[PDB]
Amino acid sequence: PRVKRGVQARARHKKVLKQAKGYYGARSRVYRVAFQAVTKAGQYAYRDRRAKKRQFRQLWIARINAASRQNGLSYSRFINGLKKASIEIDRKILADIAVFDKAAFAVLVEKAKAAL
Amino acid sequence: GSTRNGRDSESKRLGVKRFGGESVLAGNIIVRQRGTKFHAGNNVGIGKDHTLFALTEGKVKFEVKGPKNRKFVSIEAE
Amino acid sequence: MYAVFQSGGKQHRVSEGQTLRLEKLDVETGATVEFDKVLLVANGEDIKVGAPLVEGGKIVAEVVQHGRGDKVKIVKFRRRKHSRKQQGHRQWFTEVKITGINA
Amino acid sequence: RLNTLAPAAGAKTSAKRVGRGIGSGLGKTGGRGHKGQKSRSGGSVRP
Amino acid sequence: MKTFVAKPETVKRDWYVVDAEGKTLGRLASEIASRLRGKHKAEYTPHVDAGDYIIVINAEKVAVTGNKAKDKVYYRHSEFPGGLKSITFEKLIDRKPEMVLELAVKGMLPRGPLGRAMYRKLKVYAGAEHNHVAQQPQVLDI
RNA sequence: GGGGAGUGAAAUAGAACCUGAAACCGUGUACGUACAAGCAGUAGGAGCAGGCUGUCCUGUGACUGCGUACCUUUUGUAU
RNA sequence: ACUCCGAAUACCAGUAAGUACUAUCCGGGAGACACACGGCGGGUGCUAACGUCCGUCGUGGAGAGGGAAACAACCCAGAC
RNA sequence: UAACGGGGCUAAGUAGUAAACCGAAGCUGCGGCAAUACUAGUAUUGGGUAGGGGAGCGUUCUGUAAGCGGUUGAAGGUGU
Repeated sequence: PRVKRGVQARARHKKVLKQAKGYYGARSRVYRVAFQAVTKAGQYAYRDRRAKKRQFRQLWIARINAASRQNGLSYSRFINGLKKASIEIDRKILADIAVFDKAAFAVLVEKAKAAL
Repeated sequence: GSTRNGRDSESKRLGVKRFGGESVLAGNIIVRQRGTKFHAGNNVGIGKDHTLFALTEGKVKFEVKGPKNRKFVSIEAE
Repeated sequence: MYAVFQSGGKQHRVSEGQTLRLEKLDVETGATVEFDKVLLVANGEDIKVGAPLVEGGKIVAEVVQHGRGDKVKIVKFRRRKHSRKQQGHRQWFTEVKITGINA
Repeated sequence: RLNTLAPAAGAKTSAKRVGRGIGSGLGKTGGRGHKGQKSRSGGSVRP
Repeated sequence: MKTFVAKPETVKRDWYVVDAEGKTLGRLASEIASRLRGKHKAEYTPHVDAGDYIIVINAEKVAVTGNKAKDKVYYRHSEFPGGLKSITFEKLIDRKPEMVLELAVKGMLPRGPLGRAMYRKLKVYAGAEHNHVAQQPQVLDI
């Protein structure tokens, strides 16, 4: 039997085109360009799911360093202090505390200083 | 603008085929050599091309022997 | 008042009445869950810091829902080498509402 | 019962279909490799 | 859950006044540059200018070590053929005092829209005075 | 050529006539965009506008990080 | 392309512990037989070449990630 | 400019000492999937081109089917 490809052929093309909504120009209109676009978006999305974890930790460390140095200790010394004090609060939390509860951060800094 | 050289024979895969301590059956080639680089000792024959081979089963033994301090291949009973 | 606890492989600053999604827990929906590993409690200026854990630290919570997160698409694409691969992912979570924070 | 009959496990095996994409593992070259006589249509070598 | 983000609307930017007199250009610039980004704040958000307005006074009195006064060269190309222009530190301190420090800071700031925005918050002055009394700048030993 | 009227179950079934995709071209609305440098996305993210009622949904996306299409052929291609 | 001498290594074999689905054999199916750079030993070349030809090990090929500004082939390290 | 990646640096260079920290898709933690062994759990394993092997999705057509659904709306189209 002879198979016509139309109906399924369109469904594939449409799937990709729907994933390419919002891209500029051909990249949202034309299957050949959109496909390439939706692939590279997936590639970037894979790479960035990893690199998100790096970017966020850099941000926290930068913020903790700011707060520690306002409380008279370097980031490097503060982490050592906390380690020596057996305080296992993550950088994500520390950095949250540095913004939202400055006093608590200072306590932790004072604890850290004592351990050093 | 050319080389008078170019030539070389096929390598003849000479050498010790069974080293000290190796267990050999009678007939096993031990050494392939040109001349008697190694001499035939007890339980070792020598072919026309100076191939040393085991006349009996046992263990290959190399040994310097004699007034010229020549190397000898023998098969030791073991 | 807030506290910091360890659940999943992660830490969570949490206050009473806070819903939050964690890595799937082996608990039924509606259940109470008590998290033992509390790192820090803070009631105003009073800050209990664990070393590692706060001594009597317990966060109680209700299990709201176990769910699958919104799908992620994994695209692997090696250009010019005739190799491509796709794969979906929905990560399981447990939604918990914090009931109480014991200092 | 005509809707209930089925072959033995192992009895039937889907034939190999070359040149239907990457996922099949028989895309592009169809398992012929790259270039040369043997990759060409009608390119067999006499036993 | 989500890391805090500084909001361009809400971010509090403080005015400070720094005296450059007798300060190592580069060492001064690196501090100013970090303050303009707002690396000194816990609210430091990379995509937001949460930095601080820095006024510098006595920019013409900024110091430099070695024979850098006579050997540090500033280049500019006009984009006309053979359009490279050189000036030494000493000569640029005479011609345009303020440029020396501003250039220093500019290099140390990130490139692009936000970094250009940050630099806008640097107000360098050759003299001992500045026009931003109304902003009530705090003295800052940087 | 059209608009009414009328016909018809249907007239975006009106003869350029069943269905009526895509490329492509328009009008309208929301958001963005005239100091800003590159595979045009991605991870993040303010603001604005619609819903629903703000640790929601939808659209847009200032700003930041990262990021040289695809195929083929090759030792090796952003080339 | 000399040797009165003469290593390290490597190889051959045996004995032995521990670790490992290893080795081998017989069948079905291949693909490949343009390699590259880097280290080490060399020939060739100018102890030139991102040169060329071998030996051997690594990586690339067919390998992402971090470093080396950017940089297949270097350093670190193997991405359900 | 153009032989520090730039700014800039007289230490932010070079050598060293001490104690820190940053840093990867490495390791760990937490959740999940798969292959292969074993005895559902363990244990190991899951980069990949040529290529081999395994398991599927969907399409048209035949039976099942004069069954089942359909003008109280099929196919197709377009959204969610």
